[PDB]
Amino acid sequence: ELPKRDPPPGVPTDEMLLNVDKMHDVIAPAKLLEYVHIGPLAKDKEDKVKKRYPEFRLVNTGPGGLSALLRQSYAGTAPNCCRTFQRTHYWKKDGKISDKYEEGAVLESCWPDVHDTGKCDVDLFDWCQGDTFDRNICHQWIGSAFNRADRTVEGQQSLINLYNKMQTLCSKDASVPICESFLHHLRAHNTEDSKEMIDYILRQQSADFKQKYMRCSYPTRDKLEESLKYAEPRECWDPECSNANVNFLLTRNYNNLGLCN
Amino acid sequence: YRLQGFTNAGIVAYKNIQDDNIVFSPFGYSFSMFMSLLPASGNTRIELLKTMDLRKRDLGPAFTELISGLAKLKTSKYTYTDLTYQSFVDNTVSIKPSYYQQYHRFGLYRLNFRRDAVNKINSIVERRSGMSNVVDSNMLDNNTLWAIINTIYFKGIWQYPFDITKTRNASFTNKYGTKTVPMMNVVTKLQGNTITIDDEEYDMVRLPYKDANISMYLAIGDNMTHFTDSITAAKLDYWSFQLGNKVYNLKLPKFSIENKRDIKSIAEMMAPSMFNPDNASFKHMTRDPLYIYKMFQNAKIDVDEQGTVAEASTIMVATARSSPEKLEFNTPFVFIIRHDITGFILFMGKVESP
Amino acid sequence: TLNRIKIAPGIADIRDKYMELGFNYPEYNRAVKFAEESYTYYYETSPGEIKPKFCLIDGMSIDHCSSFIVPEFAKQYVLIHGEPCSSFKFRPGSLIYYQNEVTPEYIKDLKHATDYIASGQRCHFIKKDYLLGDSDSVAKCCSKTNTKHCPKIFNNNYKTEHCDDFMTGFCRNDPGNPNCLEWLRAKRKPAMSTYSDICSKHMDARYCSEFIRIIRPDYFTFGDTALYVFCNDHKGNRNCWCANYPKSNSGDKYLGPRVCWLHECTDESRDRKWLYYNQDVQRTRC
Amino acid sequence: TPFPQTSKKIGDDATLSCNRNNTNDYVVMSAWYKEPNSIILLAAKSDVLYFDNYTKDKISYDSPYDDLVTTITIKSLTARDAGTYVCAFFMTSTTNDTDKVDYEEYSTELIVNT
Ligand SMILES: *[C@@H]1O[C@H](CO)[C@@H](O[C@@H]2O[C@H](CO)[C@@H](O[C@@H]3O[C@H](CO[C@H]4O[C@H](CO)[C@@H](O)[C@H](O)[C@@H]4O)[C@@H](O)[C@H](O)[C@@H]3O)[C@H](O)[C@H]2NC(C)=O)[C@H](O)[C@H]1NC(C)=O
Ligand SMILES: *[C@@H]1O[C@H](CO[C@@H]2O[C@@H](C)[C@@H](O)[C@@H](O)[C@@H]2O)[C@@H](O[C@@H]2O[C@H](CO)[C@@H](O[C@@H]3O[C@H](CO)[C@@H](O)[C@H](O)[C@@H]3O)[C@H](O)[C@H]2NC(C)=O)[C@H](O)[C@H]1NC(C)=O
Ligand SMILES: *[C@@H]1O[C@H](CO)[C@@H](O[C@@H]2O[C@H](CO)[C@@H](O)[C@H](O)[C@H]2NC(C)=O)[C@H](O)[C@H]1NC(C)=O
Ligand SMILES: *[C@@H]1O[C@H](CO)[C@@H](O)[C@H](O)[C@H]1NC(C)=O
Repeated sequence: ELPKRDPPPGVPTDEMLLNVDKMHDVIAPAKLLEYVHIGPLAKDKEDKVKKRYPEFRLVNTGPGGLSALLRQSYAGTAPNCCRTFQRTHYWKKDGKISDKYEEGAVLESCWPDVHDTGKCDVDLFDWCQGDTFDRNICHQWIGSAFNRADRTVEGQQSLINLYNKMQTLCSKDASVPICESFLHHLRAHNTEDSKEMIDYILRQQSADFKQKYMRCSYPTRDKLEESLKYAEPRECWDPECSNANVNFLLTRNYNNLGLCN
Repeated sequence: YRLQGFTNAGIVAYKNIQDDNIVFSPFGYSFSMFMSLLPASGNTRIELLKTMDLRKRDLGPAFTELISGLAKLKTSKYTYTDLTYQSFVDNTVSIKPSYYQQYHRFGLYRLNFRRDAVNKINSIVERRSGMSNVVDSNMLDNNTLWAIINTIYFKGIWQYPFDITKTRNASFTNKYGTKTVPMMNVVTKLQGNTITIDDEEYDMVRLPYKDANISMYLAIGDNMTHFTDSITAAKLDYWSFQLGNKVYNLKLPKFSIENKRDIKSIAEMMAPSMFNPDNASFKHMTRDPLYIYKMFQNAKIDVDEQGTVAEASTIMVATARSSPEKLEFNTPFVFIIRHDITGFILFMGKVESP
Repeated sequence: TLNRIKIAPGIADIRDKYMELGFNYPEYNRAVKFAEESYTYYYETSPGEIKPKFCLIDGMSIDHCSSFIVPEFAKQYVLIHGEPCSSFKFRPGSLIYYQNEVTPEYIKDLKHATDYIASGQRCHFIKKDYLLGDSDSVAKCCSKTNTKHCPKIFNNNYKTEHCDDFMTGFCRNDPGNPNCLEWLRAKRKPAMSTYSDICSKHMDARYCSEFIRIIRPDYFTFGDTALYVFCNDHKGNRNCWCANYPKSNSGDKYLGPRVCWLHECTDESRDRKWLYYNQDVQRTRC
Repeated sequence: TPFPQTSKKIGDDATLSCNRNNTNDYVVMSAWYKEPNSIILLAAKSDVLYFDNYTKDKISYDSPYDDLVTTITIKSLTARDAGTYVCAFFMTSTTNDTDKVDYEEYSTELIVNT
């Protein structure tokens, strides 16, 4: 009294033979508001999947617990993310960060090119000011000086604020290594004529800087007259300033004094 | 969340048409009735919710169904159905701020009907769709403060192309001395059977369109006013179910029909308050008493050896011209254009050639 | 209850069928249009979607309607919620089309009366890209060893950031892969840092020449840092000693215009990877 | 202008999304327009309707499963495509049987330049 028909046997595809566990090199690298797919999940494990991924929110994609993880945030802390360009993401475990997955470690990713969006200019300025400056990172941190193509209201404001904030320190004392990398990058980083620190505080500096950080470029009166005498024996760095590296040279004094072929 | 009553309203509107050369678009009439629910309120809203079987809770899921059906209808380039809608409200009418914030992008436009009330409407319709001369100078007056326009376009290339060969037919029944209509004959595998509606034989065959879940169902029989009166969505579904595949030698005419129809009564029995100035409570649009005078449908259908091109325009206006009511023809066949998945019926009518 | 359990096959399609379900009362007799599935879907029902006439009953595995798709074709289709389906429990997988006298109100009434009808939802499959859910495969197809069965988000010639983290370590293991250079061409900070570290540890390989060629016009800092670090460990190198840390005199002089007059080296530049920006761009005009 | 102002470059797939404040009410309609009047696309559940001259090739709809968020991704950005995008939610209340609808409109500035 009933025409019965057993359903055909089910062939499971890749879309269902998954578990979020043992899937961590796919979940971690992702962008905002993208539905990267994980397999079916029970209601009990969902909380765990939520705890491991704070920037991600579980969305019920389909039946049988078919869910995806939607990224709505980038919880990247400054003293860990921008301190190392390598770290696209890190993992917290027992209060310590690591670059390798572990059971129970909480994922924390980073904004794409976070140094191009200026999230870290406040903290990186106060971290490696001295005694911990890294010739790798805080030297590449000034690569944004000509790579900031954010074109955003917040980003441009952050860039200008960083410029002025670090110009204060490079005005107080140039001998800071970060300022040294700054005058290294200042050759053509901002168009070709945007450099005037020559006349603000570097116009009148200490006498020791005459003998320690600007030898034949910022001379005394007798040495000022001697420098222009003959045919450039003191112009550029021939006589003794050649031994001193080209670290802190006034930009106007750079093209003018240092032009020896 | 169904549109069965939505299509049945247009089917009923087609049933009450008393003519022999009929070309009607149930989809356009149903679209006008269904989407006049947004400005409707109170009595007219319940009348428009009763004409199509849609309870108050089901309002909104029915709109998802309608928009999904429209998207499914626009799923191919060889065949497609375009549905457009425009509204025109007098500047002296102060539409509600919420209504403007909600549905002003869905065809609302402002203009006073005292000066240049027709050419601007025609230009707007020709801009947003492919219909021209849709509004004539005698269709809007100074009293009128509201106009509504709905447009349907169907283009379907035959899945099985119709071979072009020399064949013609002649008729001698009545109303004409001698008339010759072009004919064609093709041999192909198609789904067509011999079914009885109510102790009456009928040969019905389905012609499909390429890359489309749409079909044209042709029924031939002796007394087909009976067939017209026996049209429902269920009956058409049953006929499609029963009609099966076999080799057919089909002979068909390359007919072209134009039609203009007054819908006032046949759209009026179930919605008396939508046309009465003393009961048209269209409060979601405006506080002032605004009512609807008359409505008219213009339809064109062309069946060729490569496909079908159909156009329809439903107009809510003050008054308009009249059309002939007695065009008698013999041995016709009923055509119905139906999307198999959505269940919509786009065009139906009768021919004169065979 | 149910007295007429008549079935009616579809002449148009064997899948579409009718049931002339008669019951105890003349009020309850319905021509229910129900359609089963016997096809295997190697094609698309609608553009970008597959809707088998099978619809899962609430309380059934998702696998049953994943079978109606060929496994090769079903590698991209994800199953989501569909419109609610009413089914026949005695013949699971049934899809009761709502038409004419039969309505979801009547369907609910019949479900309340007896167990001939089961709820569910229509199997709606949408085509996204391939799905990459195993840790070995994301390492595999981003490295282009098997350019198959993985999403274009991991297989766009590194146009996105989806497989930078793993390939940082992958290129640390072996910079000789041309796909590693293709990834480096994407101009991303993790690639910048990993290649800077690799060059600092090993600049002798030719993998660094193309790297410095790629990055120099845009980013100076990574190349300069790698050049500074590498020369410190290998000071006596026959090629490092130009314009770098190990010059003849004390400290490291000749960093700038002093390189303009240099002739013994930095004139016919064998490899611009031993020099900073100042030693090359200003050099050309000198 | 509390609404976010997103900026992208030509050729990058710009993603614009909205979250409805009233998640309890049934969603009948998702809409994406460009000011002042043009309608870019319409969405009902998993089905998408295209108005004017717009196709899935130009602007897509990558939120078919989620209802709490409506999302559009635009590929091959053009300065013409740069503009202010309006994103509209139409809900109706399915708890009781009333005639009041819920409408939620959110603007978003998409700035594209070299
Ligand atoms: C709506 O109607 C549409 C009509 O075009 C349907 O979409 C198309 O459906 C076809 C299959 O019906 C899809 O698949 C293509 O079809 C043929 C395969 O047939 C060939 O091979 C078989 C043997 O395997 C043979 O019997 C035939 O004679 C053919 O030689 C090939 O062209 C392709 O390989 C492909 O499989 C089309 O892709 C599809 N067109 C689209 C999506 O644009 C659609 O299914 C209908 N919707 C329904 C029924 O719900
Ligand atoms: C085509 O068929 C229609 C409808 O079919 C008719 O009605 C069925 C119920 C059966 O009786 C069938 O055998 C019959 O063909 C015909 O229209 C119908 O015609 C009949 C007969 O004249 C009309 O009945 C009359 O109706 C009124 C009362 O309602 C009185 O004049 C008479 O007492 C008689 O009952 C019937 O109303 C009418 N239906 C309509 C017009 O909708 C149609 O005539 C036929 N065509 C041809 C050319 O034969
Ligand atoms: C968005 O939704 C929130 C949450 O419901 C609304 O905030 C509450 O709104 C109610 C309205 O009756 C007030 O009574 C509450 O005091 C509000 N709470 C808070 C914390 O603000 C909010 O008004 C909604 N609209 C917007 C524009 O945010
Ligand atoms: C909707 O109807 C329900 C019926 O239970 C009622 O509780 C609720 O208050 C109603 N809401 C409004 C806004 O009227």
